[PDB]
Amino acid sequence: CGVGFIAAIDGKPRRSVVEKGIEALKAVWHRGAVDADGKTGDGAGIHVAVPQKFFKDHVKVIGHRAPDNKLAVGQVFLPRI
Amino acid sequence: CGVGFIAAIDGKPRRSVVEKGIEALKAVWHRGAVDADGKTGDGAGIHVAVPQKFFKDHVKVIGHRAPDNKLAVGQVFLPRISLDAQEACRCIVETEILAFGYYIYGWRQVPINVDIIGEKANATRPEIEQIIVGNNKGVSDEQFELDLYIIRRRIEKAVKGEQINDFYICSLSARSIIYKGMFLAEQLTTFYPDLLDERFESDFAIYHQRYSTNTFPTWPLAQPFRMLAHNGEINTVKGNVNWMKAHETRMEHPAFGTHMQDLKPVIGVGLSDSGSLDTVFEVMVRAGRTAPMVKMMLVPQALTSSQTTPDNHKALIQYCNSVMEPWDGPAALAMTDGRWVVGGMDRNGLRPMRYTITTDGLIIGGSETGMVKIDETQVIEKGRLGPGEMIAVDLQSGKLYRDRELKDHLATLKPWDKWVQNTTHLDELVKTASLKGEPSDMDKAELRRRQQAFGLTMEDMELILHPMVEDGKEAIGSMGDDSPIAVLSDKYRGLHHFFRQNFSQVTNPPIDSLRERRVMSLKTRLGNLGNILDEDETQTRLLQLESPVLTTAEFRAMRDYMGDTAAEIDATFPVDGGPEALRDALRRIRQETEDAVRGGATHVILTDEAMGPARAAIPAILATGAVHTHLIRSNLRTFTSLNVRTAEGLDTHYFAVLIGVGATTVNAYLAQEAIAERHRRGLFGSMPLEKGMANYKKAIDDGLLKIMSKMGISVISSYRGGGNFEAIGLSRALVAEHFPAMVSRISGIGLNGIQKKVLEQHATAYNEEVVALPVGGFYRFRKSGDRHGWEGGVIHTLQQAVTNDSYTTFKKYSEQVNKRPPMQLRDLLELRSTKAPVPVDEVESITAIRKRFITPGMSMGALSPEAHGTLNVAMNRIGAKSDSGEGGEDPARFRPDKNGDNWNSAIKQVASGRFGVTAEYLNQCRELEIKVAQGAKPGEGGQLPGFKVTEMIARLRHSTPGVMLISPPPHHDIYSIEDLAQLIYDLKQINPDAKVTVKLVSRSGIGTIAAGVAKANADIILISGNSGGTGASPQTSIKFAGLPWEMGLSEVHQVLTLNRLRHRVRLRTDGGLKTGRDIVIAAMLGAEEFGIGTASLIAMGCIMVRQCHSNTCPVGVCVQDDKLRQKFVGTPEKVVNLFTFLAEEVREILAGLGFRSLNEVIGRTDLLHQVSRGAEHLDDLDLNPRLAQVDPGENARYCTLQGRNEVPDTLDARIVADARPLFEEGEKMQLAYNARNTQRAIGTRLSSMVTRKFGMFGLQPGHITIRLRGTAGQSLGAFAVQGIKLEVMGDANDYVGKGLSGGTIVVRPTTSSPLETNKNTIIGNTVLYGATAGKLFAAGQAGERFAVRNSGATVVVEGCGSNGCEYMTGGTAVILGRVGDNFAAGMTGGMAYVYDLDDSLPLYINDESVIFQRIEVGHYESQLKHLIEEHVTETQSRFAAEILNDWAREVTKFWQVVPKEMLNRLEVPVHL
Ligand SMILES: Cc1cc2nc3c(=O)[nH]c(=O)nc-3n(C[C@H](O)[C@H](O)[C@H](O)COP(=O)(O)O)c2cc1C
Ligand code: F3S
Repeated sequence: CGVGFIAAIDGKPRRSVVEKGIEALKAVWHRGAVDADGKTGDGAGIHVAVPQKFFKDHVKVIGHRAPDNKLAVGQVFLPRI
Repeated sequence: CGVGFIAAIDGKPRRSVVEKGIEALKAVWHRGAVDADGKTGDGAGIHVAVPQKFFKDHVKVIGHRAPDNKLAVGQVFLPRISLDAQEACRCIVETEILAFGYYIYGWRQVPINVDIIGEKANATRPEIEQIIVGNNKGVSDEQFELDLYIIRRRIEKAVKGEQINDFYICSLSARSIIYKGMFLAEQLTTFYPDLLDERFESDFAIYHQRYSTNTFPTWPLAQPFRMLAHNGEINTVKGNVNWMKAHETRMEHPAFGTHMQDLKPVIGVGLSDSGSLDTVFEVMVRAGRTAPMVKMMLVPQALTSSQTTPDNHKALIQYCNSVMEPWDGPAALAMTDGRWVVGGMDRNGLRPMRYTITTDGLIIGGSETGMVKIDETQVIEKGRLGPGEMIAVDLQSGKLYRDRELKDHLATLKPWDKWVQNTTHLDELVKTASLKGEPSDMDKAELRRRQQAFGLTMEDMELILHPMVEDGKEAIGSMGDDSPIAVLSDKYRGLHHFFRQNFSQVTNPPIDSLRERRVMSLKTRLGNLGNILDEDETQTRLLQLESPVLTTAEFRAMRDYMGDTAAEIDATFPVDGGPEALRDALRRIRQETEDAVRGGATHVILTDEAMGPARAAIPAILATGAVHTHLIRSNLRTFTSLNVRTAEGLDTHYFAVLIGVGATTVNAYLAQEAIAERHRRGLFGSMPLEKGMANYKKAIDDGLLKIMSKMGISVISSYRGGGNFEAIGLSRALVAEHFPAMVSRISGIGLNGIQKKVLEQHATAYNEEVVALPVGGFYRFRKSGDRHGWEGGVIHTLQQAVTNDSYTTFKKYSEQVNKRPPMQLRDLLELRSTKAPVPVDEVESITAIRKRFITPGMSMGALSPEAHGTLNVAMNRIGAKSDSGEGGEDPARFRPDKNGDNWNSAIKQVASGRFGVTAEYLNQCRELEIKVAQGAKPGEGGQLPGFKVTEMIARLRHSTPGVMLISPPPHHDIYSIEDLAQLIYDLKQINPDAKVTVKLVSRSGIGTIAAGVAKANADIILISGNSGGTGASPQTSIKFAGLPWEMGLSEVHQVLTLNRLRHRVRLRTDGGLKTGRDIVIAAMLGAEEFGIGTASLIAMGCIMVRQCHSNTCPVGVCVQDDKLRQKFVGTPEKVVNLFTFLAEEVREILAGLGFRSLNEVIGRTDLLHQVSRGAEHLDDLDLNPRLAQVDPGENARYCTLQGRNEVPDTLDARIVADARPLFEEGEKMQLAYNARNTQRAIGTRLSSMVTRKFGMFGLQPGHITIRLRGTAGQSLGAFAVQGIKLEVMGDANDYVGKGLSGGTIVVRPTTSSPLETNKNTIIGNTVLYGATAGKLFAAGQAGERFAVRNSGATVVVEGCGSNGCEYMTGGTAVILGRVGDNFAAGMTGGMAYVYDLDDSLPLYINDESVIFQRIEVGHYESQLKHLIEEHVTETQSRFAAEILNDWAREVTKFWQVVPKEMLNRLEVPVHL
């Protein structure tokens, strides 16, 4: 178990932010619940800023025209059965 | 699968009832689906009476005082994971029960045993408990039950309000209890040991087991429900739910009271068809009616216009049909009110139900007639249940009512005769309306400008409109649809092209509208809706129409009858409205209609006659959909009607969609105007305008009936407003906002695209000077019309590449065919991998890929014998498999020629007509095939013109030369999934080496059907598309039926991989495959084998003439005459080179991607992307639904098993182990055994052994004889050959003598039975289905559809049922008893003799294609005499012996039925 955050003071979006976030997540296993099957966790999550360039390049590859303002994305969990 | 009931006639409880119920459940395991686990089931249930002494002793043990009145017990399913939701549920139940004043005695945990349930069904097992509630207020029993029902409903609502999952109430009543679960049928008394008690005694019991189509068990979905038990499926649930939502807003009864407000949403969410039907049944029963009356009102009889029914029953049926919409579909029901116990059937009678009366006052009914053992010296009468029949038991009075007595007892409560007279008709009003007020026909210029505004070309009036008025039947096409889809088109396609129709796969049978037409009604009622819980005369005072479509005069007359109570609404929007004019117009009209219906108006007419050069017309479909949905959501549709005036209706598919959307009547005036304008120019000849209009209306009605019958709906009232279509190319939001219940897997255009299209067409039509209608290309290729898949240059270069044998021009062909703009859904996909390319020489060889291509089946009636033989030789040369299609095949081609070329076929088909199936035809193949529906005409049987059946095809199909042959749409063998499993078992028993293939048609929901068929031990699935070829079929079924094969392929693959079943079956596709790119894409979607079809026809000489139905094809591919067959130039080398180049190309593609085998690509959907057509079309097609990638887990993505799926062995195994001298020395054998209903297909493997050893006619009759004592199973003696003689003592279940091929079957009661042989049923339904030779002598009455599709068999029975001797072709049938309605329907050959003593044949026979007369020739007397003598000798009957005794006076009681086409072909004429 554990909570943490990383912030750039000036306001640079940069890769080292996500680098250090993932590195921090990779160093918490000692507090978590040690389990037998080795695969079932108890819940984990990360929260970051939306990479406009990624989704804009994706939409371009689809064939649309990338807008100028900020694009929005939503993540959904739908039924599976 | 199976439902049944047991009842004590006098009504005294006894343990034997529950004991026999358990015993009956213990003997149904053979119909269900076995599993490798051995513990996993799909649902079982029993329903009995409350053992008052048991719970009273329980209460005594606890320490309380035993009450006097009857106690109440409720059974509940609570959640099991959390321990807090249980407390909330208990608190809710206790605060709701104590709110009425009853006293709670306590809870009880039911003792169970979880050791026998499987692993998957144990993950969702709820916590089962019981609550004991007593009655202290001294209130009567009926008020007690009413209060319990109200309490249960309010509990359900309150628990729903808090969003608690896994909560159910199996039953809450002081009369009955229900034990149901997700275990095996035989393990019921082990899971619930309570039933093993000596104190559970009752006077009635119901038992049920089901057959699920998936592998996800939900405990609250097991049957029986509260006060119902259903077997089958209901076809009309999407329409009945909406009409329930409309009937809810006016129903109320003084019995409930204020609590009525707590009962409004009668049908909740998360129920099956039977669940909703049960809820409606219960809410209607609790209001005062009885079980027989509710059964009559929900699933009524077929109101036949015959004199075989008294008029009281007719008034009753009229009332019940007028008050409520029927719930059609295959349904065998066993329901039970608190007092009555009823068992009944549906309208058509598709499922079987047989009962038995014992001397102990015990009635036992079920699906099979041998489930409960009963000494034959203790029965009184055996019977059956026909269509619409019912049998009831009154427990309070202790009486038993059969059909007629119950009808006469029910027709005495209310005087319906004086009530039905309140109705009025329209024909009388049209007659009294004198011919005045004829309005002037519009101008020719006006007519042309109005027709151009909708895009009507001239071929739409020269090709598809001329036949309707000239003859009365639609046109006929002879090739598949190779035109682009509506959204991908660039011309003006009407909105009605986006909607594809529906049909019924193995889950439901289609209905034959040509022969079984007596059960189809097109009545319409205006002013019909009302309170469904009242009894008065105001419920039958209304206006009645005989058809939904109307002419101009009838519409005007109806308008004058309506008067000032009707309100007309414009349906036009300004051309100068702007970018959002259509949405504003829709809102305007949907508000005006709501404001008008509130102001007293009872009739809404949606007109658009104001269309001019300044106002564009709203597409009628959109308008009526919006209005109907807005009236439904506003609780107003129950008050008014909805009449539509359109200026587009020309075809039969328009009115179908308009009625399915919700319109009541539809008026098309532009069509009549164009008809009059074409008649006044002298084009129809000497026929008046009135006769042309009558023929046009008749054609429209027949087309509507045909479109309605592809699904199984027989009444228009339940089909209206159900949304029985699928939208392709329309946005999800639009169809979810405007249309009741339709699915659109891929989004499409919104309202802006539609507005652009309509404005463009309106401007083109009204802003320019039009001189004539364009030629237009939609059914034939034109340079100005639409584009086609098969153009001229493409066929030319393909024939060149195939003939000259050079790969370069084949590459040019592929380039030219994949350079065109997008036309199909597989054009928007883009192949993109991530690896490094590899050389082309190292991928798998061509033979290893050519061995994966198959040619589909093409009947010998459609194709010419030369082309079929050429294909069969060409496909057997490289190692691939061919297909013979329906219509049989030449037996002489069963051997290789001297040249080494084998004309045989590797895949034989089993169609619905069974035109050439025998015991030798099914032993000459490596893989069988079950054709459920064809890719071109889904939900219909193949056609063949009357001149295409030459003498060769006549002797090959065992048919009459020069008669049109139309196979029945259903199979009469596949009425449900367990029937399909039985048929697969039979096919796997008759051929011990072959595999069984099921062919399906792409549509929505095919995933569940494919998951269900995989459990039926099939191993090859074939998903066809909507663009497949055909021989002869209507144009509407070609253009407006089916879906692209991508949907079906992707959906079936995903569903199979989701249920851990993909590793058991193979997948195969066809339809529109031309190149190697399509093959790579299809293999990437999940297929493993591929079909080509029409391309091979082009490699042999086809030039896309589309005139195969006319027998005048120029090249000589699909012909039957000689002088054009001589022009044939086909060559097998052409097909070989085509397949070779096709494999070369896919090798090139695989090399370019980076893989080395097709096995590395199957299922890898992640290698596909969607590319847009640009930023100028603005079509929002989203293909992610077909790009979803489910992960298999451990198992592979394809079939990883060798050989077919094996099946258990029946009795025949022992026979093969005993009759060894028969095969080793060839001597006579006489065997005796005991038969049971758990042993299917007795005498089938032995038939295969005999056929392989000696042949079909190699042995003298009676060489090996077998004697069975006891009720035999299903499909007794199927596909028996000459030399085998089975003799049953007892009775047979069903499908007896199916596909007989020379054997001999004899069924008779046991020697010590006290039964009149000619008054009891002894065999089931579908006897001698598709037989070709043999004999059969029964000593009882047959079931329904007796002697269907007979070709050469001889049968003598002492009775028959409904629809008997249907579509017979040859043989002789003697019937010593009564027959049912519609006898001898569609008979085109043979002869029949009926022994009529009540002089009632002229009322039951179907005098359309046959003639019935008296015997007048001694030659035809000797035949009957010898047949009856042989019957007496074989079965030792006493009735037939009596008839043979008094022959002189009994010869004068026989009617002879002879077909009409066989009056001048017999050798001895029937006349003098
Ligand atoms: C001339 C012709 C006759 C056909 N006859 C039958 C038939 O008798 N039974 C059947 O199930 N399908 C029949 N079909 C349909 C094919 O089995 C297959 O579904 C179709 O040819 C696939 O279309 P495609 O060539 O465009 O891939 C026939 C097709 C054609 C063109
Ligand atoms: S389209 Fe048909 S009619 Fe002959 S030329 Fe081709 S097979």
